[PDB]
Amino acid sequence: PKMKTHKGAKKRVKITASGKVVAMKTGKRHLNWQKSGKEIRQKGRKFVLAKPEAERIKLLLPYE
Amino acid sequence: MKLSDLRPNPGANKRRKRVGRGPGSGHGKTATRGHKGQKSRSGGLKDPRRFEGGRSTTLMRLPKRGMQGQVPGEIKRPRYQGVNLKDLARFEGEVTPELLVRAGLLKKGYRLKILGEGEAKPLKVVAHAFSKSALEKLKAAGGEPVLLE
Amino acid sequence: PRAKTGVVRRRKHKKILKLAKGYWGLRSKSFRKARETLFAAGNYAYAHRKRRKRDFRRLWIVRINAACRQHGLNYSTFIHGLKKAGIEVDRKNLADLAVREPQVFAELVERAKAAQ
Amino acid sequence: VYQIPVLSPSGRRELAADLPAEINPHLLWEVVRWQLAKRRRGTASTKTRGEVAYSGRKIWPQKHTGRARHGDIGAPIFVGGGVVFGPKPRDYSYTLPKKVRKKGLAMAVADRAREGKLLLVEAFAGVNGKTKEFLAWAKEAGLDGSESVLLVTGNELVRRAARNLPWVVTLAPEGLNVYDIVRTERLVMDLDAWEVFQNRIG
RNA sequence: GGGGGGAACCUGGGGAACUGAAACAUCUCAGUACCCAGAGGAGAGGAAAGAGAAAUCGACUCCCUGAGUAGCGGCGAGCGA
RNA sequence: CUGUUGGGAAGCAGCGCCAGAGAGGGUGAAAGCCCCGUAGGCGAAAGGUGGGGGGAUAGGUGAGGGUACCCGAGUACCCCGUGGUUCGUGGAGCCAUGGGGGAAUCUGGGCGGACCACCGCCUAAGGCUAAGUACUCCGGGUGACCGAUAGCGCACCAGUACCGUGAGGGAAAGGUGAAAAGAACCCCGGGAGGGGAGUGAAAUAGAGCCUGAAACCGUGGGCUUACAAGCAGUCACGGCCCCGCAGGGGUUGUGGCGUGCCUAUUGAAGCAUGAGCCGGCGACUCACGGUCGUGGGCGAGCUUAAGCCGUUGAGGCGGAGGCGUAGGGAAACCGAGUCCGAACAGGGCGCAAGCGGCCGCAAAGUCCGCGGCCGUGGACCCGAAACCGGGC
RNA sequence: GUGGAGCCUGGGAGUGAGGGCGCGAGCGAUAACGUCCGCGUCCGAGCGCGGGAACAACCGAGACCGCCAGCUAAGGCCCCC
RNA sequence: GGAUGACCCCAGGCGGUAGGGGAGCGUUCCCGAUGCCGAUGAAGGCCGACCCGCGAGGGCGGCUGGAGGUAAGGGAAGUGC
RNA sequence: GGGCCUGACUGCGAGGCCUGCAAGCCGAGCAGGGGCGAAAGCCGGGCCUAGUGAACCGGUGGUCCCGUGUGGAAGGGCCAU
Ligand SMILES: [Mg+2]
Ligand SMILES: [Mg+2]
Ligand SMILES: [Mg+2]
Ligand SMILES: [Mg+2]
Ligand SMILES: [Mg+2]
Ligand SMILES: [Mg+2]
Ligand SMILES: [Mg+2]
Ligand SMILES: [Mg+2]
Ligand SMILES: [Mg+2]
Ligand SMILES: [Mg+2]
Ligand SMILES: [Mg+2]
Ligand SMILES: [Mg+2]
Ligand SMILES: [Mg+2]
Ligand SMILES: [Mg+2]
Ligand SMILES: [Mg+2]
Ligand SMILES: [Mg+2]
Ligand SMILES: [Mg+2]
Ligand SMILES: [Mg+2]
Ligand SMILES: [Mg+2]
Ligand SMILES: [Mg+2]
Ligand SMILES: [Mg+2]
Ligand SMILES: [Mg+2]
Ligand SMILES: [Mg+2]
Ligand SMILES: [Mg+2]
Ligand SMILES: [Mg+2]
Ligand SMILES: [Mg+2]
Ligand SMILES: [Mg+2]
Ligand SMILES: [Mg+2]
Ligand SMILES: [Mg+2]
Ligand SMILES: [Mg+2]
Ligand SMILES: [Mg+2]
Ligand SMILES: [Mg+2]
Ligand SMILES: [Mg+2]
Ligand SMILES: [Mg+2]
Ligand SMILES: [Mg+2]
Ligand SMILES: [Mg+2]
Ligand SMILES: [Mg+2]
Ligand SMILES: [Mg+2]
Ligand SMILES: [Mg+2]
Ligand SMILES: [Mg+2]
Ligand SMILES: [Mg+2]
Ligand SMILES: [Mg+2]
Ligand SMILES: [Mg+2]
Ligand SMILES: [Mg+2]
Ligand SMILES: [Mg+2]
Ligand SMILES: [Mg+2]
Ligand SMILES: [Mg+2]
Ligand SMILES: [Mg+2]
Ligand SMILES: [Mg+2]
Ligand SMILES: [Mg+2]
Ligand SMILES: [Mg+2]
Ligand SMILES: [Mg+2]
Ligand SMILES: [Mg+2]
Ligand SMILES: [Mg+2]
Ligand SMILES: [Mg+2]
Ligand SMILES: [Mg+2]
Ligand SMILES: [Mg+2]
Ligand SMILES: [Mg+2]
Ligand SMILES: [Mg+2]
Ligand SMILES: [Mg+2]
Ligand SMILES: [Mg+2]
Ligand SMILES: [Mg+2]
Ligand SMILES: [Mg+2]
Ligand SMILES: [Mg+2]
Ligand SMILES: [Mg+2]
Ligand SMILES: [Mg+2]
Ligand SMILES: [Mg+2]
Ligand SMILES: [Mg+2]
Ligand SMILES: [Mg+2]
Ligand SMILES: [Mg+2]
Ligand SMILES: [Mg+2]
Ligand SMILES: [Mg+2]
Ligand SMILES: [Mg+2]
Ligand SMILES: [Mg+2]
Ligand SMILES: [Mg+2]
Ligand SMILES: [Mg+2]
Ligand SMILES: [Mg+2]
Ligand SMILES: [Mg+2]
Ligand SMILES: [Mg+2]
Ligand SMILES: [Mg+2]
Ligand SMILES: [Mg+2]
Ligand SMILES: [Mg+2]
Ligand SMILES: [Mg+2]
Ligand SMILES: [Mg+2]
Ligand SMILES: [Mg+2]
Ligand SMILES: [Mg+2]
Ligand SMILES: [Mg+2]
Ligand SMILES: [Mg+2]
Ligand SMILES: [Mg+2]
Ligand SMILES: [Mg+2]
Ligand SMILES: [Mg+2]
Ligand SMILES: [Mg+2]
Ligand SMILES: [Mg+2]
Ligand SMILES: [Mg+2]
Ligand SMILES: [Mg+2]
Ligand SMILES: [Mg+2]
Ligand SMILES: [Mg+2]
Ligand SMILES: [Mg+2]
Ligand SMILES: [Mg+2]
Ligand SMILES: [Mg+2]
Ligand SMILES: [Mg+2]
Ligand SMILES: [Mg+2]
Ligand SMILES: [Mg+2]
Ligand SMILES: [Mg+2]
Ligand SMILES: [Mg+2]
Ligand SMILES: [Mg+2]
Ligand SMILES: [Mg+2]
Ligand SMILES: [Mg+2]
Ligand SMILES: [Mg+2]
Ligand SMILES: [Mg+2]
Ligand SMILES: [Mg+2]
Ligand SMILES: [Mg+2]
Ligand SMILES: [Mg+2]
Ligand SMILES: [Mg+2]
Ligand SMILES: [Mg+2]
Ligand SMILES: [Mg+2]
Ligand SMILES: [Mg+2]
Ligand SMILES: [Mg+2]
Ligand SMILES: [Mg+2]
Ligand SMILES: [Mg+2]
Ligand SMILES: [Mg+2]
Ligand SMILES: [Mg+2]
Ligand SMILES: [Mg+2]
Ligand SMILES: [Mg+2]
Ligand SMILES: [Mg+2]
Ligand SMILES: [Mg+2]
Ligand SMILES: [Mg+2]
Ligand SMILES: [Mg+2]
Ligand SMILES: [Mg+2]
Ligand SMILES: [Mg+2]
Ligand SMILES: [Mg+2]
Ligand SMILES: [Mg+2]
Ligand SMILES: [Mg+2]
Ligand SMILES: [Mg+2]
Ligand SMILES: [Mg+2]
Ligand SMILES: [Mg+2]
Ligand SMILES: [Mg+2]
Ligand SMILES: [Mg+2]
Ligand SMILES: [Mg+2]
Ligand SMILES: [Mg+2]
Ligand SMILES: [Mg+2]
Ligand SMILES: [Mg+2]
Ligand SMILES: [Mg+2]
Ligand SMILES: [Mg+2]
Ligand SMILES: [Mg+2]
Ligand SMILES: [Mg+2]
Ligand SMILES: [Mg+2]
Ligand SMILES: [Mg+2]
Ligand SMILES: [Mg+2]
Ligand SMILES: [Mg+2]
Ligand SMILES: [Mg+2]
Ligand SMILES: [Mg+2]
Ligand SMILES: [Mg+2]
Ligand SMILES: [Mg+2]
Ligand SMILES: [Mg+2]
Ligand SMILES: [Mg+2]
Ligand SMILES: [Mg+2]
Ligand SMILES: [Mg+2]
Ligand SMILES: [Mg+2]
Ligand SMILES: [Mg+2]
Ligand SMILES: [Mg+2]
Ligand SMILES: [Mg+2]
Ligand SMILES: [Mg+2]
Ligand SMILES: [Mg+2]
Ligand SMILES: [Mg+2]
Ligand SMILES: [Mg+2]
Ligand SMILES: [Mg+2]
Ligand SMILES: [Mg+2]
Ligand SMILES: [Mg+2]
Ligand SMILES: [Mg+2]
Ligand SMILES: [Mg+2]
Ligand SMILES: [Mg+2]
Ligand SMILES: [Mg+2]
Ligand SMILES: [Mg+2]
Ligand SMILES: [Mg+2]
Ligand SMILES: [Mg+2]
Ligand SMILES: [Mg+2]
Ligand SMILES: [Mg+2]
Ligand SMILES: [Mg+2]
Repeated sequence: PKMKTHKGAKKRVKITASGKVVAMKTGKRHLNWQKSGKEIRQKGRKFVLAKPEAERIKLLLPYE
Repeated sequence: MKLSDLRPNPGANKRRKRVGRGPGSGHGKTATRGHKGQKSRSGGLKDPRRFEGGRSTTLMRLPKRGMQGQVPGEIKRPRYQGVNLKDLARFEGEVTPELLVRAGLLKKGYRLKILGEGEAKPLKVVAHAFSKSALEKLKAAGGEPVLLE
Repeated sequence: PRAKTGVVRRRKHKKILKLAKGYWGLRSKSFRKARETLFAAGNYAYAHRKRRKRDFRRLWIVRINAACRQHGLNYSTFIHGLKKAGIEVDRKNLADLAVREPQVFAELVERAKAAQ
Repeated sequence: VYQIPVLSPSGRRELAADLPAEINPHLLWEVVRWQLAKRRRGTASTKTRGEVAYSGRKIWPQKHTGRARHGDIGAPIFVGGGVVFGPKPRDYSYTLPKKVRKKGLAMAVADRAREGKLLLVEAFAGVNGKTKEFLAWAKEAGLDGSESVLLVTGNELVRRAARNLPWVVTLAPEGLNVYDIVRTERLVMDLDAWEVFQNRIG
């Protein structure tokens, strides 16, 4: 049968133009009050995943 | 050029790897699975694309971004599509949506919008909208933009 | 379609067994006991060819020595005469000489006796 | 651009045709593979251990019998039981690209012409559906059947006398195919047959 | 007129567990296996109190596509128009 | 048709003919022309079918006004408990209904995802309806389907013998030859059996019957063996035996060397696993989907699915749809940029894309074939203890 | 320094029980064919071969095939040899 | 070297378990076949001290057997104990 | 120890340490609006290395991005906690 896309993956990750995988930096969902402004802000930026894990994630989104 | 001349090109039909067939062959006995463990067993190994030993999987430690939407459907609404200027060089005369579709340029059922990467050939073009800077290269290169509906 | 066994098996078995006539018990009669004996034979061969070189050497040298005794010197000097002089007759040959050419051998003893 | 020896009911001729300059044998092979593939039955079938007539029942207790552990006699390792990866009925047919099938038909004829063993004919003289007639027509035609003939025309009359002969493969013209061309030695087509074939490579 | 039978196939009334989730309880297996009723050469459905954004289509059934899309989901495993 | 070889022509030879029939199968072996057929045509008094054609009947068919009589009740609808849906209480509608409350009859009512307004779509609480769809007990057709440990459990008097109180389980077992010509009669024998004889092409085709392997048992022959220590072999030399005419083959006296196979393990000759021996079955696959590679086709394009037509081992059609040509952003939205931002800082994710004089050449991409892998299925094969269901 | 070196990108893996030895330490008892690290090596996979009586890892030495040729290594040169 | 793997000269590498890559042998079936071998003997079986191949093998000869077998080149797998 | 103050910032971030992943760590410089100082300048908490908890579900404050035919609204998103 058709493979199914991992919905959890499609909700967390993005495939870029050139193949990279992209996600949101972890560690500002809570416990924020004491975290530095430098910390709090750097956790905005999307980050690129390291290839072996990115590549694995990729196989989970067959249709994109 | 008869029947015993019909013959596939050099390796466009490889033979197949045949494990389980004696020593010399290279993969007999274990038949390439090495020795024991889950991954030997007739069955797997669980999904190598996400299972991480029982650990919290490297995917699911990552957060979730933005609207996932919810029941009942997706909102249906005006979908667009980008066709450039560098594309319309392959025409002369007027250019319309449905035309552009047939050209193998436009995905049908999306409202064409013209965006200008390139050079505007003296033309009349009919888009559902124009990227502000396609309007530019196009007008002043002697052409006529038709914002249609 | 069914590619059944049919004849292949009987033919390798008939093979290895014929490779093994002369053997004791089922080493000549059972396929797998023949097959097993033949693994043995194989390496006993490959070893024993490499062995038989050195084997003969030993034979000759023991004769050679026995000859140089008969003219009052040991093998191990006689082969330093022959050396430092210049004679390069190998010992298949020395052993041959010394058996069936006593005088012709005696010469060499002498030139070896000398070359010291 | 090729010269087809047209057989005129008044002597002879030569035709332009204009076929591929270039023979690709691998494409020929690909197009023939497809043909005999798609035309298989796929009717071999065996029963799997779970499709056999036997009882699902353990044949003696696991431990302590002294014999080896067994499930039920449905199992492949027992004489009787289902076979392992059996043939199961399937569909070898596939959808070879349309272009590739065209260039096949182009190349095939193109080769037969290039060898001289093609021949376009206008209509068949003394032959109204009666073997010995055709047989004798073919005689005046330049084929005594020491070489095989692929023969094309929509004309049940002609190809009817022309059936039954060893050296003749009959065809209608919409049914021109590349196995059949290569299959034979000598193509003797025909003019509307020729236009259906020409209506094709376009 | 009914009653009983009939390889599957169909509709209805009921309806599991192993298994999956590398444990497990919501979830999965699955409205599956199976019991029972009934109908037939098929069976069910069927002439809009429909659909759902086209100021549009126009009974039902079945096929391909839509689409593993929209979504559903201890937002897990998976499920899925 | 004739000749020839052969037990036997259908082989081989000479000379011919038919083909809308050179599919197939038989006949003492290999037959277009001997047999059964094949192509092509022909056929129903009776029974059944009869969706095509013919006929007949039930059946059907106007416009404006007025009135406000009718338009499916314990129903809508609202609330509580569930179910169905992709929808697991969710913003939770819709359709179905167990319990309570309970209408209206076109200025009626249900829906368009809480609800309200608007703007729409439809007429619920009565019933019937062909076709296109599913199946295969049966009958026909066809196999890059099996050939008696296979294929159905069953080629055979098999759901049998047998096993079980029962539900239930469930076998083995095909072949003489062309033709029974199935061995008269004779002799040893109580017979079984055999020896002559007789048939046959063949009788080590003799019914325990084609072929007739291997383990296993025997008779005969050559070498060898009773002071010898062994994973049974190997190397070397010699003897005797056979084939032959400086060469071989067989056997083994003496010497040298030498710790079975498999498996599992740090490590096994191992006193760790399995195997009495032979034979025959016995384990990495298939489909759909991914991702690479690969041989080809086409190239800013590539490609059809289901189906329609054609052929019955002929291919064609069909552009619905799919991937590709633009990205960035949760999104609106913008676009060679876009996002974050007050920034026209700076960053993140993007765009710059191959060689000559339009062509070529090569390809981005896509389609098919093949090969390696992955995901879904039992997914390399045998294996539980158990769980659940209906029955006995 | 041209090597079965290295770097870049992809395809397929197996492994994630190691053991002995030398040296440096912890643990143990200045015990263990003991345990745990570190640096090396060899066995694993070189139970192929010479030495060590025999004998995975100690010394010699990395076995493509053949030779009734030659030099050597460790270790040996009184007989077994 | 020469001229597009024709074959010669030279130098070098070639222990190997898990495992990766390569090149081949054979079995059943299909196109090749309306063909071709075959009772002057098919497949199968039993010998061989001969021939080719590194090898899996393939030839060739004798006995047995008594009606089948099937090439060059390709294809497909219920393919090797 | 004293005076003044709140940079215990907002928007970013070249280049690194570290590392299997995911995290952790350091940081000049530009812009906005500031603190202290006459000035050069220094301030994005604390002499430094511990005082911590990924996702998921939900709360609250803003933003006013989506809003299931339209206007809203229910509910979601982004930012902060
Ligand atoms: Mg994203
Ligand atoms: Mg959290
Ligand atoms: Mg938050
Ligand atoms: Mg898609
Ligand atoms: Mg894309
Ligand atoms: Mg293949
Ligand atoms: Mg291979
Ligand atoms: Mg091998
Ligand atoms: Mg390999
Ligand atoms: Mg190996
Ligand atoms: Mg084995
Ligand atoms: Mg492997
Ligand atoms: Mg594997
Ligand atoms: Mg094992
Ligand atoms: Mg292990
Ligand atoms: Mg493993
Ligand atoms: Mg498993
Ligand atoms: Mg979404
Ligand atoms: Mg067969
Ligand atoms: Mg087999
Ligand atoms: Mg024998
Ligand atoms: Mg012997
Ligand atoms: Mg040796
Ligand atoms: Mg030596
Ligand atoms: Mg010397
Ligand atoms: Mg059964
Ligand atoms: Mg049964
Ligand atoms: Mg069963
Ligand atoms: Mg049971
Ligand atoms: Mg037991
Ligand atoms: Mg036992
Ligand atoms: Mg089991
Ligand atoms: Mg059985
Ligand atoms: Mg069976
Ligand atoms: Mg395929
Ligand atoms: Mg014919
Ligand atoms: Mg025919
Ligand atoms: Mg022919
Ligand atoms: Mg039901
Ligand atoms: Mg129950
Ligand atoms: Mg479980
Ligand atoms: Mg448990
Ligand atoms: Mg438990
Ligand atoms: Mg479900
Ligand atoms: Mg009934
Ligand atoms: Mg029907
Ligand atoms: Mg019906
Ligand atoms: Mg109605
Ligand atoms: Mg949610
Ligand atoms: Mg005669
Ligand atoms: Mg005759
Ligand atoms: Mg003849
Ligand atoms: Mg015919
Ligand atoms: Mg013949
Ligand atoms: Mg015949
Ligand atoms: Mg007929
Ligand atoms: Mg009224
Ligand atoms: Mg309710
Ligand atoms: Mg529900
Ligand atoms: Mg619900
Ligand atoms: Mg829940
Ligand atoms: Mg709901
Ligand atoms: Mg409503
Ligand atoms: Mg109710
Ligand atoms: Mg109701
Ligand atoms: Mg009302
Ligand atoms: Mg309602
Ligand atoms: Mg309602
Ligand atoms: Mg509606
Ligand atoms: Mg609404
Ligand atoms: Mg409606
Ligand atoms: Mg009504
Ligand atoms: Mg009604
Ligand atoms: Mg009805
Ligand atoms: Mg009905
Ligand atoms: Mg119907
Ligand atoms: Mg079926
Ligand atoms: Mg057959
Ligand atoms: Mg049977
Ligand atoms: Mg048999
Ligand atoms: Mg049976
Ligand atoms: Mg039967
Ligand atoms: Mg009984
Ligand atoms: Mg009984
Ligand atoms: Mg009879
Ligand atoms: Mg008596
Ligand atoms: Mg008698
Ligand atoms: Mg007698
Ligand atoms: Mg008798
Ligand atoms: Mg015989
Ligand atoms: Mg016989
Ligand atoms: Mg018998
Ligand atoms: Mg017979
Ligand atoms: Mg017999
Ligand atoms: Mg017998
Ligand atoms: Mg004897
Ligand atoms: Mg004696
Ligand atoms: Mg004594
Ligand atoms: Mg004696
Ligand atoms: Mg001893
Ligand atoms: Mg001898
Ligand atoms: Mg000996
Ligand atoms: Mg020796
Ligand atoms: Mg020994
Ligand atoms: Mg072995
Ligand atoms: Mg073990
Ligand atoms: Mg152990
Ligand atoms: Mg152990
Ligand atoms: Mg190991
Ligand atoms: Mg023992
Ligand atoms: Mg054990
Ligand atoms: Mg043992
Ligand atoms: Mg074992
Ligand atoms: Mg026993
Ligand atoms: Mg066996
Ligand atoms: Mg595989
Ligand atoms: Mg299959
Ligand atoms: Mg693939
Ligand atoms: Mg071009
Ligand atoms: Mg096309
Ligand atoms: Mg997007
Ligand atoms: Mg903004
Ligand atoms: Mg930028
Ligand atoms: Mg090209
Ligand atoms: Mg390409
Ligand atoms: Mg993979
Ligand atoms: Mg299993
Ligand atoms: Mg229980
Ligand atoms: Mg019960
Ligand atoms: Mg290397
Ligand atoms: Mg290397
Ligand atoms: Mg490296
Ligand atoms: Mg592989
Ligand atoms: Mg470990
Ligand atoms: Mg350890
Ligand atoms: Mg260690
Ligand atoms: Mg180590
Ligand atoms: Mg070590
Ligand atoms: Mg230890
Ligand atoms: Mg120690
Ligand atoms: Mg120690
Ligand atoms: Mg070894
Ligand atoms: Mg090593
Ligand atoms: Mg060693
Ligand atoms: Mg040992
Ligand atoms: Mg040693
Ligand atoms: Mg030693
Ligand atoms: Mg020396
Ligand atoms: Mg020394
Ligand atoms: Mg060499
Ligand atoms: Mg070497
Ligand atoms: Mg090697
Ligand atoms: Mg055969
Ligand atoms: Mg044929
Ligand atoms: Mg034949
Ligand atoms: Mg002949
Ligand atoms: Mg005869
Ligand atoms: Mg004969
Ligand atoms: Mg024979
Ligand atoms: Mg026959
Ligand atoms: Mg053949
Ligand atoms: Mg072949
Ligand atoms: Mg098999
Ligand atoms: Mg202060
Ligand atoms: Mg501040
Ligand atoms: Mg940086
Ligand atoms: Mg990092
Ligand atoms: Mg500033
Ligand atoms: Mg300042
Ligand atoms: Mg100041
Ligand atoms: Mg200042
Ligand atoms: Mg600063
Ligand atoms: Mg969770
Ligand atoms: Mg949340
Ligand atoms: Mg809000
Ligand atoms: Mg709005
Ligand atoms: Mg709205
Ligand atoms: Mg709100
Ligand atoms: Mg912020």
